[PDB]
Amino acid sequence: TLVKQLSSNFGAISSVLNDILSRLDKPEAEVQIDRLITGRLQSLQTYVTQQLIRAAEIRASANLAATKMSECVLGQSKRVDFCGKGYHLMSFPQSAPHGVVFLHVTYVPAQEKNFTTAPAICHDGKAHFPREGVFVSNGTHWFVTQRNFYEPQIITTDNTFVSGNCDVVIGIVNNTVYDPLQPELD
Amino acid sequence: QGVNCTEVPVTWRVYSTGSNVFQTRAGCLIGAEHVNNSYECDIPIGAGICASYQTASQSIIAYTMSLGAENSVAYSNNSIAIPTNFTISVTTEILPVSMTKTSVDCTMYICGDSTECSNLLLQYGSFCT
Amino acid sequence: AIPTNFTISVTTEILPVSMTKTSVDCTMYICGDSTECSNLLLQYGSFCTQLNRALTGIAVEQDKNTQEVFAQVKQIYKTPPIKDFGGFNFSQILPDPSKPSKRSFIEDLLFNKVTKFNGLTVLPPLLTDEMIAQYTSALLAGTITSGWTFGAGPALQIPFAMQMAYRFNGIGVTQNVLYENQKLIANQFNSAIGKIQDSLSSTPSALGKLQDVVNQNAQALNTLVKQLSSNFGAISSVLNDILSRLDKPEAEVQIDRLITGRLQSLQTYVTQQLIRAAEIRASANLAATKMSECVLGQSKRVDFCGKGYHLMSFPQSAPHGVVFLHVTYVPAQEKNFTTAPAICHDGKAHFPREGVFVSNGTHWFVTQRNFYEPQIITTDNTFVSGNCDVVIGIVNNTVYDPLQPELD
Ligand SMILES: CC(=O)N[C@@H]1[C@@H](O)[C@H](O)[C@@H](CO)O[C@H]1O
Ligand SMILES: CC(=O)N[C@@H]1[C@@H](O)[C@H](O)[C@@H](CO)O[C@H]1O
Ligand SMILES: CC(=O)N[C@@H]1[C@@H](O)[C@H](O)[C@@H](CO)O[C@H]1O
Ligand SMILES: CC(=O)N[C@@H]1[C@@H](O)[C@H](O)[C@@H](CO)O[C@H]1O
Ligand SMILES: CC(=O)N[C@@H]1[C@@H](O)[C@H](O)[C@@H](CO)O[C@H]1O
Ligand SMILES: CC(=O)N[C@@H]1[C@@H](O)[C@H](O)[C@@H](CO)O[C@H]1O
Ligand SMILES: CC(=O)N[C@@H]1[C@@H](O)[C@H](O)[C@@H](CO)O[C@H]1O
Ligand SMILES: CC(=O)N[C@@H]1[C@@H](O)[C@H](O)[C@@H](CO)O[C@H]1O
Ligand SMILES: CC(=O)N[C@@H]1[C@@H](O)[C@H](O)[C@@H](CO)O[C@H]1O
Ligand SMILES: CC(=O)N[C@@H]1[C@@H](O)[C@H](O)[C@@H](CO)O[C@H]1O
Ligand SMILES: CC(=O)N[C@@H]1[C@@H](O)[C@H](O)[C@@H](CO)O[C@H]1O
Ligand SMILES: CC(=O)N[C@@H]1[C@@H](O)[C@H](O)[C@@H](CO)O[C@H]1O
Ligand SMILES: *[C@@H]1O[C@H](CO)[C@@H](O)[C@H](O)[C@H]1NC(C)=O
Repeated sequence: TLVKQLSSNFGAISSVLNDILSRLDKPEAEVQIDRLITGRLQSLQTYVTQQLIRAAEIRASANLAATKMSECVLGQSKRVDFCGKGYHLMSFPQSAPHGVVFLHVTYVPAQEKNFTTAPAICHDGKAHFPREGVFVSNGTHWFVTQRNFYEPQIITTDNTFVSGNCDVVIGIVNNTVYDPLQPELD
Repeated sequence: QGVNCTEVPVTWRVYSTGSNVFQTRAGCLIGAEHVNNSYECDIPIGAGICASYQTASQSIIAYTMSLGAENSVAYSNNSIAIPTNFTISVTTEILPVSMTKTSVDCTMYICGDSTECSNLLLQYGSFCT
Repeated sequence: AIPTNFTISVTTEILPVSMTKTSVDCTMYICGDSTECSNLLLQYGSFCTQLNRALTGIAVEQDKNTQEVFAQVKQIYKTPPIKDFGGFNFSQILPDPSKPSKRSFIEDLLFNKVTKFNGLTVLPPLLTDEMIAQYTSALLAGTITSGWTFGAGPALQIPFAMQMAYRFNGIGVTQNVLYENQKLIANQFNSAIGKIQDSLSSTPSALGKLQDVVNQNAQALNTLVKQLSSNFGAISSVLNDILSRLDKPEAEVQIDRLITGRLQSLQTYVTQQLIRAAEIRASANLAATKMSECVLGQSKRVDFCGKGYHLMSFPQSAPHGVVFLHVTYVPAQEKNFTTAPAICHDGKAHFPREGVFVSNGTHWFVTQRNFYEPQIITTDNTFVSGNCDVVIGIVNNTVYDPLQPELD
């Protein structure tokens, strides 16, 4: 666009300076030239202004790319959807002609099952809460499992902690919590 | 755009015909067949209206777009869903980092080799700088 | 100092997302329907084309901005017909099904508080207010019924009270604190929402950030139109008056002066719109970031999304932007306790596990930071490393071994 503007002839008799100078006696040529200078100077100013604005767009992108490099390649980000959909594990950069390409490796949950749950287990009047897991049931037995992957464990005193009584908890269920030392102590 | 279907008489007037005329908030749409079936956004028109080519006998249709499949979570006070498996997904994210670096000799652009022109460009002070 | 109580605070964050999709017909603005003026305008090359493209590009971005902020959910999730979230009432932020155009109560307020052309036209957005409301309600339904799981992959249902318990763990406060205070927490939450209604309705500047965008664009156009009457060094600002009065060779001079002035005025307008568009785009990028990190998950970034420790965020639509209701945990009613980095017992240095040692003046306990729930100091909530002669602030006490009485 910038180059083509040179042929515009911005109100002048000709877009070509040599034709203006050849055809005219000079006093008029200066006027015809001023018209071309004004238009051509305006064209450069237009070009540069747009380049400054576009440069800002790229700068912002580069700052984002640099941020991603630091947080997704040189570490493991916990920012949701910052480094791909799913739970971020790692990423690998690849170069590109005028930019960077990130390959984001994420963990995505699949094949969920529906379990019955509860906030706590009532054992001998004590409210047992899970440690780093959730209480689930298959309709019969209750188990405790890590929230993000079904891997049911027996509910024991090593998988829970005790706070208060069982009257305060809204949806507590009755069950037995196993003490691993019971068969060794008695 | 912004034109009522009452206007646009039946350069060219080939596509000013009737039958296939649909009034949208975006303007008068001619040549597309409006349907009551929603679909994903294809060619956006505006105000929820999109168009697509349906091969339905290989013709352009207009519709109100769907925002995605409907779903309902089986929520209860005692039901939890837990994944038993997982997949490792790899996605690609593309970001631009830099532009082509250019510079322009303002005198060469404006005046070139014309001395009679470069002597007038001096009257514009520092603009070139 | 350790908190003994807490409050649930809900605050509003207002962000612009998009501008009115304004477009200007360069040729018409400058020349109207004058043939002579149009022919002269052609002598200025591509300037007209560039201006038309610049404004077109902005309009496209305005839809892109909206799409990135709101369309972050693959499916449109609905809430159950029976709303039971453990005492938490979301009826003021969820759509009212009896009125099939809503736009929940809070959204309804936002849309009420915010408040003949020459080549100048306005295009509608691709996403209508109803569609935005549907995306927003989908996000709320997901957030409420499946926590953040729907933002990672499949939506996995979970009881709301349990969801909150997980969000408390993210604060550093043990689950039992929520379950033993569930009624209190739900009540504080519900009251906080009621306060939002009054805050938005009462304060006229609450949505100023959105109104400012509207006002700036309105001024830009009012200015652009007024420039048509400037008469930039011509006998008349009206092209028809020039053409009806002067002969060709003289009219051209007067017209060229108006073309230069009007073209310059339009270029000025467009340049500013590109700069303003960049500001709005940056805002949209921030809003989209917050949507992902505050609504589709639990952010750990300080003061990123409300003061206090982040729990939840509930999006609400607005005319040209998004409103976030940030729910945070704020510590309250702290007490002064005596502390120590370690306890000396039988020459051993005992350090706390995920807690702090405190004293009430006579007895030492292990407490939870950000809440205060003193436990007996035992081998189950402490660990041993090194001897007692290294730690500077170490105090002498007894660590209870819970197995001792089982054996003896
Ligand atoms: C993944 C799945 O099947 N979830 C089912 C749901 O489809 C059904 O509507 C609901 C009521 O029976 O029970 C859930 O466990
Ligand atoms: C309803 C059901 O599946 N119950 C089974 C039970 O029969 C089995 O003995 C136990 C083994 O841990 O696991 C439970 O989930
Ligand atoms: C933990 C919990 O709230 N369980 C509720 C129970 O309180 C309620 O009485 C019943 C309907 O009558 O529905 C259950 O899901
Ligand atoms: C959910 C449940 O089983 N609750 C039982 C309650 O029915 C019983 O009456 C009480 C002993 O009197 O012990 C509770 O654990
Ligand atoms: C100027 C004009 O034609 N306005 C039309 C009106 O005549 C028509 O009855 C109405 C139907 O919705 O739509 C308006 O845009
Ligand atoms: C909801 C609705 O109005 N559906 C009608 C459909 O019953 C009719 O067969 C069709 C004819 O083209 O037009 C649709 O708009
Ligand atoms: C426990 C289980 O079902 N694992 C399945 C495996 O059997 C299957 O062959 C594979 C295919 O990708 O996907 C895994 O999640
Ligand atoms: C232990 C304690 O003081 N809890 C107070 C409660 O008594 C008070 O009613 C409520 C505000 O209504 O704020 C809680 O922090
Ligand atoms: C502040 C608040 O949430 N008030 C709601 C009220 O508008 C609603 O009608 C009622 C229905 O149970 O539940 C209350 O919690
Ligand atoms: C939470 C608390 O008790 N703060 C008190 C403070 O009010 C008092 O001015 C200062 C001097 O005695 O001692 C602090 O422990
Ligand atoms: C943690 C600790 O060691 N605090 C002691 C403080 O009790 C004592 O009063 C002060 C000297 O006056 O020296 C500090 O190092
Ligand atoms: C300031 C102080 O009381 N220091 C005593 C130290 O003299 C004693 O030897 C040790 C037990 O061996 O217990 C420390 O608390
Ligand atoms: C410290 O807590 C214990 C708890 O049993 C209590 O008996 C004791 O009186 C308290 N001391 C002070 C100074 O409050």
